[PDB]
Amino acid sequence: EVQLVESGGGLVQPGGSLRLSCAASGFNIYYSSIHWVRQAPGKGLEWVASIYSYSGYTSYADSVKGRFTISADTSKNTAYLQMNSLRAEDTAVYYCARSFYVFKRGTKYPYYNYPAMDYWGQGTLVTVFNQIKGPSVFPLAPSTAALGCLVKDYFPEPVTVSWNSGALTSGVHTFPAVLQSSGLYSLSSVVTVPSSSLGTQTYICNVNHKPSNTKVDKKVEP
Amino acid sequence: KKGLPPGTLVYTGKYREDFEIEVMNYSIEEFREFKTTDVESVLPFRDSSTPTWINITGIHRTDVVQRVGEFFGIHPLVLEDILNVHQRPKVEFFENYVFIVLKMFTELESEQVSLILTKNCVLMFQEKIGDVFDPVRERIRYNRGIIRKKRADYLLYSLIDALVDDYFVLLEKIDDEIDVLEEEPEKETVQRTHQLKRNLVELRKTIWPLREVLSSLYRDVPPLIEKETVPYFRDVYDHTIQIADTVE
Amino acid sequence: SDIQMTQSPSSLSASVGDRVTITCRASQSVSSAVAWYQQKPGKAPKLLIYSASSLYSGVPSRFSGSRSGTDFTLTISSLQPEDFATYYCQQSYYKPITFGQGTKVEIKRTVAAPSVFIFPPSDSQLKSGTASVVCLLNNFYPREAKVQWKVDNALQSGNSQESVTEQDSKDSTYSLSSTLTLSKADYEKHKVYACEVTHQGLSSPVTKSFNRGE
Ligand SMILES: [Cl-]
Ligand SMILES: [Cl-]
Ligand SMILES: [Cl-]
Repeated sequence: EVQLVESGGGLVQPGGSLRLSCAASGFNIYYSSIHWVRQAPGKGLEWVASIYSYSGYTSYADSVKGRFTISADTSKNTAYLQMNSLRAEDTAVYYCARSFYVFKRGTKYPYYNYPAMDYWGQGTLVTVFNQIKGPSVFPLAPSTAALGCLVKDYFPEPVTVSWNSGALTSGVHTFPAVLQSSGLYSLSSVVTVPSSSLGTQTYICNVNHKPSNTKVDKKVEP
Repeated sequence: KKGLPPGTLVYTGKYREDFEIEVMNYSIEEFREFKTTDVESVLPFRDSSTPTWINITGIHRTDVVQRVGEFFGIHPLVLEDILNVHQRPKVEFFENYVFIVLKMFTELESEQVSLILTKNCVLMFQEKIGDVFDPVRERIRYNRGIIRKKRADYLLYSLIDALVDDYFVLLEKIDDEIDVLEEEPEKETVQRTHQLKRNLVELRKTIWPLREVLSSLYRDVPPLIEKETVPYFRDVYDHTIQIADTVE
Repeated sequence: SDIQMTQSPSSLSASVGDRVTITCRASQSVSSAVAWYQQKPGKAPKLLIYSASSLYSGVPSRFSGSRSGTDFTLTISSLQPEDFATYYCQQSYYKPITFGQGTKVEIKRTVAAPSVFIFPPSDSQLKSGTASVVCLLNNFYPREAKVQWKVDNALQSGNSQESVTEQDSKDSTYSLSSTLTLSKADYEKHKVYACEVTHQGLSSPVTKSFNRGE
């Protein structure tokens, strides 16, 4: 019955702005406390902001304070996160969540539990960028056999790699990207293959960088 | 609040003129006081090694009540009771703080005053400027008695003691004004006299819930009040029971 | 002045049927205002436990939480396949709200030594003025490994970056790449390129090397 669905995530530049929305169903946001929590690639959960919607009282992590504004539209039943003064460290999956607490009033020793987050949306990806740049792709040639592609010098993430257009998935390892001192990403994808197949079986890596609309097929031979 | 569900933070009182925060932080060696409208400058006393009295006047600023409350770890249902100024005096015990709601009388006027005792602060929440706590201010400032050598539990005692002494002075003052008006038969004097008698009636109603609060603060006290401070709370309680009723 | 929530361990390995214990320590008293969340790859966190020990509606009873002062424990009495995941603790006593670092519960398996492969830079890459030499350690366990680079018997520092996979779904192993980046000019000055690998699975170090020129 209760659902939170986030939307509005995409590409944004410093100088730019982005508005995320969290549409609530099965309950009225008016009498609720709504939160934004974010997760940077490969990292933990970080609280960003909260709104007590009845009074419009807002709370912010020091890392976003003065850059992000949280709000609630109590006629659309929707909360918003307005992102300004974007920085590279804002790149993350953003989640919306509702909190609840359990209580009984009365006596000298009231039973008051502190809030937890019961309902979460599935998150929206925000990618901060200066320039979009497609990758250069290089063979990692074989000489029981390993061969690969080095996918160098792209921005932003992500890049996907497939092998023989998805016919080869076993023994495939595509590493997480590293950020180079150039401020550009690099990754390799490798596959182990029976040596017997090389000479006979063709090995092509299919590289897709959606931010730059770049698809690259590199044949990899000995 | 009849329509509103549990947990709704709304001020229900009539005072929306004044807003100020007043801090007094003290130790055996020194004290410091200031007034501000900047809530960010009082938050660091949460972690103070020496006792602090934080006085927030104008709970109509529910944004300031929420800010302080959430930083100091005060549960939202306690913040709801601070803002709801139409309730019977009471004391509630939590693991890290004591919550007390009292009436303060100060042309007779009533306001609700809330007190939160933590291990190192008394947070005091008032509706309007003006109180009965000047004598405690004066003892901190000029190092009179033992307040500067004691912890925040003794600060709580000192504030409640000032309130109780003022209460008993006040209703002696009201009895005297009533006796004079009765020696005085003009329409204004009669209606005034009847007004002062109704005021005295409301004053004496408040002794019952106050005695409940004072009783809880000296009988099986929780750990935030030290054994050595209990006898002071017992003296405030004892002062309320002196002229006892008789059946004969 | 934020409350810190120190969660341990960052990762642990377990089998189905194990009792698993995850700890969180608050820097100050947070009373019982601690919750625990599970998260699987690509999915939102799910509430398991609130106020330190209350089981959330619909959560299996093999999850329990307890408190001792500022120490908080999540216990999985008998680990099931669906419980391999990341867990987070959260305090909601003070604002701002603070999360633990997380604990990844991984699949225990036997030690497996890496197979090591070295790749020289392509001719294609050298044309643009950079040379990347790639060292691959494939299908090993556990995660800890060391790679040292040597160019003509000179130990390389500050010019390599490493990347590691998450545990494979089929074999529960990791793989790792170390990439040595040189200018073309520097790559063409030296002859022998070697990476040296140490791993719990290896009784002595493994070196793969090539001579520039083949
Ligand atoms: Cl596409
Ligand atoms: Cl005494
Ligand atoms: Cl611990």
